[PDB]
Amino acid sequence: ILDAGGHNVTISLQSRTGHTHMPSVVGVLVFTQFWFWFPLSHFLSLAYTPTCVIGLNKDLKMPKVQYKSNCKPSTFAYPTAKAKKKEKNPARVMPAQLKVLTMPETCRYQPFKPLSIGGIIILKDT
Amino acid sequence: AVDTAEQVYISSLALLKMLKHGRAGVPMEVMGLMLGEFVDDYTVRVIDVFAMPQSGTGVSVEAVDPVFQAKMLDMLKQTGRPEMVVGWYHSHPGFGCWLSGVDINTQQSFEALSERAVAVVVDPIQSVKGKVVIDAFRLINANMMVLGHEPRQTTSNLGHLNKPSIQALIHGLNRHYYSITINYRKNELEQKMLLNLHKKSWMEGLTLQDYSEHCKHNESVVKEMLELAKNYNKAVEEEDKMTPEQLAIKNVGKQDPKRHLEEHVDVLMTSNIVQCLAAMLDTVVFK
Amino acid sequence: MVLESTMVCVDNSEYMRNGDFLPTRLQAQQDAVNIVCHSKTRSNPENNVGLITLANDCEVLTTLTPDTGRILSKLHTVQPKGKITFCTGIRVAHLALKHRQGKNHKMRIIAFVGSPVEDNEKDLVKLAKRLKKEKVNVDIINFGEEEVNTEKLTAFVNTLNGKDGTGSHLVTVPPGPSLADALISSPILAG
Ligand SMILES: [Zn+2]
Repeated sequence: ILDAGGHNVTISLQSRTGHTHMPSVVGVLVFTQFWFWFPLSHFLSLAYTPTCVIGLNKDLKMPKVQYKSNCKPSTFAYPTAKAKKKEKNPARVMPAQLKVLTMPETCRYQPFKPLSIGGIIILKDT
Repeated sequence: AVDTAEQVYISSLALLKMLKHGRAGVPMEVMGLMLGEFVDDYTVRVIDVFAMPQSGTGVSVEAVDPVFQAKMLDMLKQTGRPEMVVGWYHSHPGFGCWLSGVDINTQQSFEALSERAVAVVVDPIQSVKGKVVIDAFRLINANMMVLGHEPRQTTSNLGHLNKPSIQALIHGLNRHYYSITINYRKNELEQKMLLNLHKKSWMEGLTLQDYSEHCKHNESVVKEMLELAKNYNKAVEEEDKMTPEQLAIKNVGKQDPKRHLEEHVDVLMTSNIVQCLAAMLDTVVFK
Repeated sequence: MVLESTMVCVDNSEYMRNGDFLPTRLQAQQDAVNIVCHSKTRSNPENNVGLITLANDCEVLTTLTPDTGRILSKLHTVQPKGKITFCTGIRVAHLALKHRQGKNHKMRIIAFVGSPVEDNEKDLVKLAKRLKKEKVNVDIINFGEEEVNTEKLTAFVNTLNGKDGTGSHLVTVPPGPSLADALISSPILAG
């Protein structure tokens, strides 16, 4: 559980938009009792959802972008000046570290939409 | 070969013949036989239970009478359902219902003939009401010493069967033997009527008579036990008025309370029987 | 051997107590029970044969069993006084045939009618079509005094079965003095 997805992903039953995630709830409720049916422990893999910041600008093209996070490196430890992240393979991120991060000011590619949560978002060429 | 978690589906008629055949022999241990059908490895059912006669050899593999088995199965053939035999059982009223040396001495014969032949033991002594009691036993194969001795899979009924861990001398048989789970299948209509059958005790005999017998006595000589209850009023409450003063001396609770609580509140619940059933007189006497 | 259960019916009607069949119909039908129980014994060991009293109240004192010993005991001191009753006499043995444990035995009834019966033709034809639905084959042997060349009983056996059904045969006592053994000599060789 704690290491699920190499610590990069976790279970999320509630999206930021306010809608519940059906396969995660369905995954964990069938996962409730593993004693009767042992393979029910595999159904929890559906409950795993990726938590990452995806810097994909659009389509197939992958820009190179690094932006700063204000949290200390102690929060970045996954067993300061600026964080080093993708540049979209995206990079893992904590839901608590998504509010402190800021879009790059001096980079050529800047998001048109205000950046708040992670996932895949638009990145506009400036 | 293949081993999976086992469950014994039992019929109430089987359990009835179990404890009935075990109660009539107390203290002496009796010998029965289990009847049912083998559906598969991971599930088993006992749909009937019949009793073997007691002989001079005692409880032994020779105590089973072959001509009794031939005539019983013939009597089962004229009976509605002539199902095939499965396993054996013997009661142990005098002790903690553990398998003895003769029990395994007949177990290699029952495992010879029948593939499974689950051994069941039952005793009346342990609990008078609220426990399944009984017991369960199955002989593990000594030829399995090569491979591992620790199945099954789907540990649900297994890990829940082991608890309490059943003492020491009983789980001293957990080496070379293992228990098996028992569940009560419904058959809800018969279970419900037989539920009310014993409820006739604490409810009423007919659900009418016994508390119309409470309308027979009905305060009658029932004030005599109220006079003894009001003697329990005087007795218990004359030492109950000594308690709160002593509480002020010792400062305060000695933990305690003496209890010396409730009690005659129930006598006032019989006063609810007084007011109700006597208020029925206005309905009885008038029309 | 052939699989079936034969139910023999003695005639307890008051007209069966006369000694016209030597020495007496009591011992005559007793020998008739002797020859049917020993023939079915020589036929198949699995055949179980009980007895039924047709006249007055119908009660089977001997549960259906292959051993005829208890049947031979009931042949004595049977006290066969009463009025013959037909319609119930076949159905009472039919209920005794539905109590058989094994279902592989065919239903077979043998009865003796030695007395004139008041049974209407509508009752015997209702039992005839009822036995047609129940497949029961009944072989009756008429003893005693009755209507000369019995018709309603012959029409009862005729209309009882058909195609083939091989079958129900009726043996009527000939109008002449003869021993009971000579009357049962024909059915034992051929039905
Ligand atoms: Zn014993």
